[PDB]
Amino acid sequence: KKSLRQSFRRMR
Amino acid sequence: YARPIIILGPTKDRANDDLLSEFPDKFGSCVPHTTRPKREYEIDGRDYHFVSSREKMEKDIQAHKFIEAGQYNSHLYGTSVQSVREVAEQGKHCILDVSANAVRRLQAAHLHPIAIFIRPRSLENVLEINKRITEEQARKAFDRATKLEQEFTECFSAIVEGDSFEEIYHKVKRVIEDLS
Repeated sequence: KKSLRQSFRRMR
Repeated sequence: YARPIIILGPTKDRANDDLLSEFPDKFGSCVPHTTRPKREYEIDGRDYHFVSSREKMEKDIQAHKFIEAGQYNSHLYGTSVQSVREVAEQGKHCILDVSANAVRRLQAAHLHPIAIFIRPRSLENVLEINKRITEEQARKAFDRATKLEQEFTECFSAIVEGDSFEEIYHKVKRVIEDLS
């Protein structure tokens, strides 16, 4: 339910 | 108050996720900031902290309020000092995905991190503590940890080694218990 924040992990 | 954790070196991600899941009452992640406009189903303050203005957030980065920031998909993202402090003041250890550069920034913020480097003994050793990576990536990663240790050695609260990841997780676990 909490976001996976993929953008964030993906960030360089 | 609980010290934030930074694990560096091979396996950091696995170690971090394991810790989070395995002891969610002991460990937490902080809420990152983004300038990307909030999707309707998203919750401000839980999923991300959503900044109205890219100029706004650039200022805070300028103003030093963030320990880490970068751009992705044309939007800013970052970890604020304040969002780390909220976790840590929750009595929880804040699991951080950040560069070793962030540690000087954390020290500087009075937030006294626990910084753990995972030191591979050999190229081959990397492959034995990591199942799912290729030989080329193992190479790229051994050289990586070397350059990291050369530069950042003085920042490490501790350094662990091991034959198996399991051994290492155990070691990382001890170190954390020892500092509290």
